[PDB]
Amino acid sequence: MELIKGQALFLELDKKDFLSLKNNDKNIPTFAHPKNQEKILAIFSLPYKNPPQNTKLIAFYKDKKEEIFIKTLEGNYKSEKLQVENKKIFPPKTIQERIAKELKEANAIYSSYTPKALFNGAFNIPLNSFITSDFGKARTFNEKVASYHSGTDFRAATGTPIYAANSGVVKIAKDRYFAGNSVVIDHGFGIYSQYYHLSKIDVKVGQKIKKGELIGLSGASGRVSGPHLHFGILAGGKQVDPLDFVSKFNAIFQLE
Ligand SMILES: [Zn+2]
Repeated sequence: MELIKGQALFLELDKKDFLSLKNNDKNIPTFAHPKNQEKILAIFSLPYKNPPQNTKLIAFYKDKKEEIFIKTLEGNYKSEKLQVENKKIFPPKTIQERIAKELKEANAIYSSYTPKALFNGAFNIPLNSFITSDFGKARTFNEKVASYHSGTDFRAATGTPIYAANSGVVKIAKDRYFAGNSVVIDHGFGIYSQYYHLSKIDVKVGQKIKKGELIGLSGASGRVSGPHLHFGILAGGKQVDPLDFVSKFNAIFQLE
């Protein structure tokens, strides 16, 4: 198989006698195929930055081993040269401490795997507008990716109602330094949706939110060029192309 860097892929395997799916020594979790009871699924994601050129997964069964080969593709992402080197920025210590604490909190949240579905059918787009900044727009330094857009931006004047893309449990609902006012929803199976730069948060941590319920109002909080909604998906441990992910997920789980 082939997969563009920064995208997720739903791998299908036989359920019977399956033991484990591994990438080197890393275990990849599995979940049931919703329609074919003889099948299970796993989400494999390639990091946008510095991906391997190829990946070989091993599915271990009771009586056989299967190999899955995935070639990394570069895709057709927008890219331009970094005007100034991404040097060490030098924030005040109080800001450095906040950034580090919020990184630690986020890592803990994305490492807390929910082994059941919290979603309800297909994902919906969180608002009815249009993309203003595509996922995966990159800035390069000596033809090495220095930074990239890790979600997708939608046009939104400040105060635009934002709705949960799918049902789940709220894991972040607060102001963070870079993301601004942030909502992150766990959908199960290591799938998280992200809503950043909000002007108002209308949910609390731990809340079971239903698809299409209001989560807040769009804004321009945090690090932003102006008002908009930033929408992201983390799945298979990595930020992935969110609309591409929604299409692939919906092809499997839409109800039906
Ligand atoms: Zn963005």
